[PDB]
Amino acid sequence: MLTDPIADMLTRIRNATRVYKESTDVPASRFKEEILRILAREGFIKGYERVDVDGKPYLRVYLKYGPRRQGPDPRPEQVIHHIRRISKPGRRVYVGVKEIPRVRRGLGIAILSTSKGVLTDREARKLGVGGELICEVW
Amino acid sequence: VKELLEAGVHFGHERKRWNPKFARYIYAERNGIHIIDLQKTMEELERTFRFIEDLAMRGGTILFVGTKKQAQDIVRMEAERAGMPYVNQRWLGGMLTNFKTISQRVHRLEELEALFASPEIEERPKKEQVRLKHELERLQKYLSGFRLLKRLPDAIFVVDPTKEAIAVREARKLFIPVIALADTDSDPDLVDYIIPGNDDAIRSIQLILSRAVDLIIQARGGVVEPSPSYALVQ
RNA sequence: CGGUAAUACGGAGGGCGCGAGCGUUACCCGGAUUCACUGGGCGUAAAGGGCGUGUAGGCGGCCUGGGGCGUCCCAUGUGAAAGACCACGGCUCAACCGUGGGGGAGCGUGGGAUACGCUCAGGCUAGACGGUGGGAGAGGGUGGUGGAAUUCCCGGAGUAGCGGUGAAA
RNA sequence: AACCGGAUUAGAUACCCGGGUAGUCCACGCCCUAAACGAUGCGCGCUAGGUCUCUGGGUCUCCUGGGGGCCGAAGCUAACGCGU
Repeated sequence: MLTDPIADMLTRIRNATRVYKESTDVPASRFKEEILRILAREGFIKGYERVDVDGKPYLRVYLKYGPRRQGPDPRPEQVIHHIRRISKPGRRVYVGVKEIPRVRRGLGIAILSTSKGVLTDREARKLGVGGELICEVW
Repeated sequence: VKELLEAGVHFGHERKRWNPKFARYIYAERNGIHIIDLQKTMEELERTFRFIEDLAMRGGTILFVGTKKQAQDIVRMEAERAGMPYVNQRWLGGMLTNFKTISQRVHRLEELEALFASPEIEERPKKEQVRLKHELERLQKYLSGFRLLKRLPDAIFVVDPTKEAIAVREARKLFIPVIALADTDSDPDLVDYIIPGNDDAIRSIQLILSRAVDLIIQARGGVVEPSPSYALVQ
């Protein structure tokens, strides 16, 4: 069936990037879309777009890396080095605005779902609202 | 004058002995074999030759390496048709890497050009005669194109990177950019400037190599004939 | 560590560390991410249940709408004093003391938000199940039947041994 | 298995030889253990390939399912290894 659609997505992304795929699908949900636009806006993915594959909605995610590196092993640096689910269906996680974590002296980000909607941590700090600590990236 | 020359018979080569990293540089799998897209061969060939120019004119050094049957002799030509060093017989471990120390063998080779024609030409305990003058053999055999290399090269040109992977790994360790004629065995990713072609067809090797040496001279004036290399073709 | 050259025992010289103390023993936290929530693991190191069926329990796909229980925000009440913390001060300093300030989860009250989780009401077909057609199989249960071989009984024929072991008995 | 003999051996409650009861076989009811081993719990998604093979389907040099094996990308592991 699938137990965590979001966590699965972060993974699909995680997995694709380490073999340096140019693209991945992930079956489509509006909540998935909302997370994607953050990655997109915050510079981790080139972007997503909707497609229908074998007749059903997916989101084609376009990944984004670094320049071919110098010595032995020229594999590019990852743009997404670390994407990680936090609030799993087993143990749901909620920070209030006072407890919103700052991922990696700011160089990171924490997608975080609120009643004002899906937000980065700074977005949500600024809007002054906590919620379900979704995951974190950097 | 390229275009159809390669399409002579020097497009596609190896079959289902591949490396899926090469999926890009392939057109189709006709009659069981892999057939490589030439449009893409050119796309790369320019960029690759354009590399050659920019460092040829700057007066660089390319180290040529070919050791397959089908290369070998065609390397000691075009390389020498360029004053550029070559490895032909067998890639010695640490040629780029232990260089200083492998060089000590050249330091000690040309001590024999000296005693070739010297007062030491028909004398000394004459069992030493042959052994010393058959020591130069091993020496002349392997370090033919290598004696010229007096400093680490600025590039290496390879004809089979999965055959010559030991050389390549040495390159990249030293950041020496890797240029290579390479087909569907080889892993592109560790070939910097790629000539996706045919590691085997003796024709192909020449069509490409000779023409690449041409730019090495064109970048210093005075190109000539179709060049002293048409093989024992039959 | 000690068995005749002991920087490890006992002593002396010297040196190190503390100092009106210095050691010892007991106990608590630490280091110990060595019960791991933060923060661990299970092929061979300790660690996958002998295998299933499915009870309670945990967990739940895509879309929409209602409710606002989880969750989040604002206000407000409570959070005694002492203590801890920051300042300034009073005993010649300090220990001790005084005055003032600052927070805070948690819970109550009123208001508000609805992305996620919950719930209610509809939808959908990618999960699951089913329909029709086709397939391989020492999967199980019951009855039945076949040839080879061993042992025994009966007959023919035939004679001094067979058997067994490293060799024998 | 046991036990009764014969050997072997310094001894030989053994290994070898000759016998031999329970048992192994069946019916019914118990027992519930094991190196009950892939020493690897179940399910689902994702992440190069090559090769051998069992069993389907298809346009039948190949493709496409479901099994059984080996080598091996990325990665993992203390290592050995594991690696659709």
